[PDB]
Amino acid sequence: LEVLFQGPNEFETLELEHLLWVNITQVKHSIERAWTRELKSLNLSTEKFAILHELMCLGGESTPHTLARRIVFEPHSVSAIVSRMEKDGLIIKTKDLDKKHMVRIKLSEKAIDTFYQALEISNRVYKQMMASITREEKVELSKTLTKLRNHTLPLTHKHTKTLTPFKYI
Amino acid sequence: LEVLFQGPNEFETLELEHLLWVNITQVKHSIERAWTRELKSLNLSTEKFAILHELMCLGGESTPHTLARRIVFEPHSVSAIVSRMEKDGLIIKTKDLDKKHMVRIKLSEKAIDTFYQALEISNRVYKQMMASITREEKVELSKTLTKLRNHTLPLTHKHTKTLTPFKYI
Ligand SMILES: Oc1cccc(Cl)c1Cl
Ligand SMILES: Oc1cccc(Cl)c1Cl
Repeated sequence: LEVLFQGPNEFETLELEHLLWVNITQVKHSIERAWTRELKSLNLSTEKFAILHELMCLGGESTPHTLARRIVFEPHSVSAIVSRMEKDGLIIKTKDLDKKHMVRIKLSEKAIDTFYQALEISNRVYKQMMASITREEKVELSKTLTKLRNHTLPLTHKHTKTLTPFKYI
Repeated sequence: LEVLFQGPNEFETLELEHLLWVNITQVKHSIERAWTRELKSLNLSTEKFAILHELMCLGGESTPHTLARRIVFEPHSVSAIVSRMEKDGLIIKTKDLDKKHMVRIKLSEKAIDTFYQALEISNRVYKQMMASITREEKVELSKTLTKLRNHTLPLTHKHTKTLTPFKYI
């Protein structure tokens, strides 16, 4: 009954470390896709929401260099996203007085109101997405991911990042 | 000595489910950045390598729709990447005989040789990246990520994916 010579080939067995990269990539994609659709009426991408969040931790105002240091993304990516947010009335850029060529970036009241709304929806989205894993699995998942982050980030970010020390209770 | 009113505000404490999304995003970014630089002399992005890998599991030849079903990414993304790979001599597209408007996609010998090389480097890269977590932590990390994937993928992919059943030993 079973056809011959059709079954998976050797490229379907991976080193476990390679399978973990596949698993990270797939989870990142499936969560982002579902979250992005729930948040469509606020017009946010995951990176725009990240930048709103980071600026909120910085009190709503900062400079491109301080923001870039606090967040994982590349500075050129961050500057492109910030310009798009500026176009959309989310970010106000002002020439620092006297400090020539230095820019200040500030969330508008619209951005802050959007962040309010998007944070409350996002909490609900991530909680329903992760309801199938236990509190203990969640704690361990953050510990292992944090180890991976701490061992890999310095391979290409040499003192250029001081990532926001997020906590949970 | 310690300055007042300067310390993190309430946006630096997250729900654990939100912190896990931050942790997934950060690990995905730090691993991709370091891997992409090691693989620069083959000119591969993580998605191009993924598409080479998936086509290798399919025996080097397939159609855009079968490839799209096997892989996590959106079909329009996959088609853009495939066209870029075609430009680079990695993919050959041929009009199916008689089956009008149907396309076959096939890895060139150059692509297959590149995949060979990139797979061997990638195994070494992911292993050195993950040497700080144990075999048991790695096994559990894949199990938890797999649960997250299985609960979230169907929120936006309704029977449209039959993901490649990758194994490890
Ligand atoms: O830096 C962040 C803040 C909130 C969400 C996310 Cl994904 C990130 Cl990377
Ligand atoms: O589908 C895949 C095959 C190899 C590597 C990766 Cl990241 C993916 Cl998503």
